[PDB]
Amino acid sequence: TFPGDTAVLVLAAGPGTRMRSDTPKVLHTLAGRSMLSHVLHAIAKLAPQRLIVVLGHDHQRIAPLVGELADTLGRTIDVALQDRPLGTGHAVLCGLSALPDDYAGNVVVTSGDTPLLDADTLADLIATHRAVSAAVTVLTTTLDDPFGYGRILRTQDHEVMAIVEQTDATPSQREIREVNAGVYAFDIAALRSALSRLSSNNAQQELYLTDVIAILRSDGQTVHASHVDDSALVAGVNNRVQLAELASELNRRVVAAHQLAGVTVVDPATTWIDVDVTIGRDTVIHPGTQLLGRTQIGGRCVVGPDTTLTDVAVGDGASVVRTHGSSSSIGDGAAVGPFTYLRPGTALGADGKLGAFVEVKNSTIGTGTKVPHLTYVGDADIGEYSNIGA
Amino acid sequence: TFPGDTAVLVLAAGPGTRMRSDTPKVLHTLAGRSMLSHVLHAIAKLAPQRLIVVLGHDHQRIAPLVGELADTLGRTIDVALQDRPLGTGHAVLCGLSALPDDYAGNVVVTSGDTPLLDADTLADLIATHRAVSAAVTVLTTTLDDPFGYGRILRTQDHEVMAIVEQTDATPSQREIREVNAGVYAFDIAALRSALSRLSSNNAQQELYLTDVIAILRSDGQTVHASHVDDSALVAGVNNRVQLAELASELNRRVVAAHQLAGVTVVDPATTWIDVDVTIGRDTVIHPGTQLLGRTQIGGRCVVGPDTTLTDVAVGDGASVVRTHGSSSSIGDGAAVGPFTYLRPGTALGADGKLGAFVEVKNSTIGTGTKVPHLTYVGDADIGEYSNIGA
Amino acid sequence: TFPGDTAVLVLAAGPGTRMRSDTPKVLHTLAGRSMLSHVLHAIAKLAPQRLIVVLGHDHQRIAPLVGELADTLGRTIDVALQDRPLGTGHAVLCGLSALPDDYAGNVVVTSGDTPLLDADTLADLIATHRAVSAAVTVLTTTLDDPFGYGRILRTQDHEVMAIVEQTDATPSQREIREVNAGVYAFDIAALRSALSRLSSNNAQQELYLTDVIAILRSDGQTVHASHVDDSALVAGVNNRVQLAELASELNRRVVAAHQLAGVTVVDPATTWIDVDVTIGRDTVIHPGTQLLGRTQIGGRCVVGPDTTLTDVAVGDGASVVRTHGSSSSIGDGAAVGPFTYLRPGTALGADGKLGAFVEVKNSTIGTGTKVPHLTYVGDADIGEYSNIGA
Repeated sequence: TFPGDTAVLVLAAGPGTRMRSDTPKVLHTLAGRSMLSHVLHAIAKLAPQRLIVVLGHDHQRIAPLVGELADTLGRTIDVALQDRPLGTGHAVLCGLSALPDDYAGNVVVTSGDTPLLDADTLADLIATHRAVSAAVTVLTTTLDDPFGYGRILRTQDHEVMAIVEQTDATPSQREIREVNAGVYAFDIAALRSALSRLSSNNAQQELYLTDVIAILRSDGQTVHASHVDDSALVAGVNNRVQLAELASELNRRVVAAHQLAGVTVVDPATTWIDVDVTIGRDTVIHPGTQLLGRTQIGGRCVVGPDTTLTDVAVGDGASVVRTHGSSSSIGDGAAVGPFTYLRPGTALGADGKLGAFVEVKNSTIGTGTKVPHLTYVGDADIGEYSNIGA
Repeated sequence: TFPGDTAVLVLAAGPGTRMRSDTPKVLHTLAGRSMLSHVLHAIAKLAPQRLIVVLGHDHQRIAPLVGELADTLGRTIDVALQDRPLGTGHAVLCGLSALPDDYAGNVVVTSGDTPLLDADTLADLIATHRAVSAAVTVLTTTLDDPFGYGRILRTQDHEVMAIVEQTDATPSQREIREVNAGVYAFDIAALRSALSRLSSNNAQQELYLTDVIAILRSDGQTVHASHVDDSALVAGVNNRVQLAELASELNRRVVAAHQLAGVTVVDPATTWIDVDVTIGRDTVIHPGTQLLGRTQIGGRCVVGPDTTLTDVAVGDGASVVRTHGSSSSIGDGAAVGPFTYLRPGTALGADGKLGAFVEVKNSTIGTGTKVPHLTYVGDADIGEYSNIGA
Repeated sequence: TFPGDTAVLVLAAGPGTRMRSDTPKVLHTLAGRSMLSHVLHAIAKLAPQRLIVVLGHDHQRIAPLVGELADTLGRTIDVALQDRPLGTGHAVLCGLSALPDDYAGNVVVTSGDTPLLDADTLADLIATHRAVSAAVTVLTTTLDDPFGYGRILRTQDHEVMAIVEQTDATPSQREIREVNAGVYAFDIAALRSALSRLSSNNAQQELYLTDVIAILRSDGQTVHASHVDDSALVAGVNNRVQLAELASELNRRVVAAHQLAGVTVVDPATTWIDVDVTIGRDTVIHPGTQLLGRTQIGGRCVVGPDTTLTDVAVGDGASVVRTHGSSSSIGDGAAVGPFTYLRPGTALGADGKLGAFVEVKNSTIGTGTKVPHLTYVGDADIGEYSNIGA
């Protein structure tokens, strides 16, 4: 993890206007966590000296969660407010205003809307930045559609000249496919200086953090650009199309990891698995299944098809078919479905059965108890090896 | 829209033998409309002077719908019958036989089996055709598998020489990937003349409309070929594999448009949305959902997973989960599912609840009324704020 | 089919350690058959003189099924045990130990974990091998990720020099994308000789069957390498990611074949169809449907959405919607669903109805009998044209 005293600025003060939502962009969720939660989790895991989230637009709606996140990650996370919305450059300034004017450690700048950014990418960025002893290193990548992204300008020797933002890009610059990831590692002194030379002149009368690269190029300073070949790692979310695209990509990776760890997943494209979910060896997951929240599946289970489980605990060798359930537990070797509905507080004992058109709410159903079909069981406590219906 | 007096021939008189169906090809449906309906809709929206659908094989089965379509589009749509099946050239002839022998406006020829063809493509074709003052302009494109399509023959100066049909293509011509879209814009005089010189000689002893290009090339006439880079726009349906491929592509576009307009769609690949469907801001759609016919969803709803709604009206902030419903309405803030079945004539009031294993037919269920579970409600009128079961 | 006296060795004696399962790799299932069953089926259909499956790791768990398979394919299938696990070369040796020391016919070597290998690929391999009068012909192909595969080494004249296994490959050899399929056709004498010269020296101290190619190259012998452009045909399964990838690919092909034969499949990506399944003309299959085992669907049916049928027989013009069923039959023009559960032994007569939240077990329900909703019917015999509930 991080060298230290590394200080990380997380930039989350812009309007995600293109989301077309009344909920703030970085709060939109993905695989069981908001984009912001994703970022904060990867960052925390490296343990910077400082960690400073910059708020702005809708800050009163986001702050709580940062605090939630701090206590969850057992770490202190500072919040810096952006006075007015004068751009990303200004935004980084507020961020720094959270550090001692004598702070020396390098500074990593990142955004709140790149949910797939992982540890290795961040560790690589630091190591590269230290290796080439750069002033700024900037993570780039190449996309089939650079739309919306800052473009990377390189002379024939691949030396980086600057970054032009989509708004300020010329029709020929727009053709450039190498994009600015928006993940930086700055030497702090270099950084502060470069910020003091920003011009609101062009082209959204804001202070572009991206302008810092040309400035540092200019003033005889060392400027490195590290290209991330796996783009998903560093892609950003601006609209709900991108959100879904990234969701699917991350799901792909979650499922795949479960498969290599011994879980048969019949149709990955339609099996949705949240990041906290655990699944046991030789379990089989059939199509149209979502496993959400803190759902746990033991080994040798059969789950699905068409099963939705949120925060459900499932024992070994259980059968969970066409079941809609949440906040419940299902015992070893138990059989559930098809067409079964588990409401919060259902606890079904080992080898128990809940058959078709059965609904359970707030009930404990003992070991080996069967509820064959067409029956509701609410707020009940049913002993072991009974039968029930209707 | 169209310049006028533009006359459009829609060619729908061939057997879609490769569909392997007893239903006529152009009648097969896609995203809530038949291929023919799709075409007629895009064409109508430009408002040609004349609009002439050519029937032939199975014409008694298709005509009604053209008439349905005419009255639906508030427009007069003529039908021309093909006497015998002597090819596309002949077919265009019958089409013209619906125009005054003194008709002057340009003539656009199109087919009934290119369901994704949109306004811009057609407007571009006319503008190009007028710009270059062509005799014929023909829409082309490039496919990974040109199979079945007419091939575009170009000399080294990209001048178009002719179009060779798949049947008459040589093994080396078959390698050509640029295909004939089958969308033409003809200067009428040029057209009539070129048709009078068609030879049934080769290679299905028919009169190929495609042969017109070589003829006009030949007789010192101006021949343009406009390439449509977005192939889906101009792809044709010959078999059910192609139908499904295009269905999926159009769905992709429908969902995407909803996403950019503010709707969260968790898994686009498994969310099917018909073209007339409306969806409100910040609504969330979970996987395995179809929204069909004239289904309307308000804002801030939660729909799915595994939900199928056809011609259902849903208010704001409603919850519609694992529900199979048609021709019904669901009030603001109402909760439905999981495992709920709505038969035609269900009208559920605002804040009403229909829980698991509940079926409603032809019933009005008042505001705030709950039907918790395992209950059938038929032909009933239930007042406000009641409870029901079983 | 095969020339004869062709003898085929099927190699299934290695640990599929990367499956991370307690079930032997070649036993993992795909589209209604285990990988091994797939291979044996394609091989049998060519009717070699001899057919010899080599077992080893977990052989007591696999043998039964080979015997099951032999009697199923009405053919004698020999099993050869590998004494110790000394590699693929050794493995082929045991295989040969099942043949007469005077056996003359050519020998095809294949593995148990290439479930998509089809007749044409195998027939081509023999014809090529005989044509070029090769000593060994080896099926190759090119993958985007050669990981795990033997690499093909070719000099500038595309002459094949050898095959280097992933373990023994150098970082530059690892870049080679052309892989060894692991499907061989050997002239027997040449083969036996080449095996007697194998060195356990490198790099997993085993006897690599792949080393045979370099040996035969070396000793002035004719060595051919036939490249299979359709990789899926010849891809192998080492982990559950690959299993799912191949499953999906084979499903793609099964569905597509049904589509071209006249079946509308709305969403192929979510329609799963086992290889024995039959479906009738103009039937429509809606999303989230699996058709498993020996399920038969007549013509003009409507199946799905969200329907799972295993070994179910369905008549013409039936409706089967959101139904979970197995080992049952459903009559012509019958209507089933939504939310219907058919347990083994359900036989529903023509024009019968089983509505929502209905479960049937071990029952015969006569012609035109309705069970509207919310009803269980077990072990019953219900006459024609009755009504039932509840």
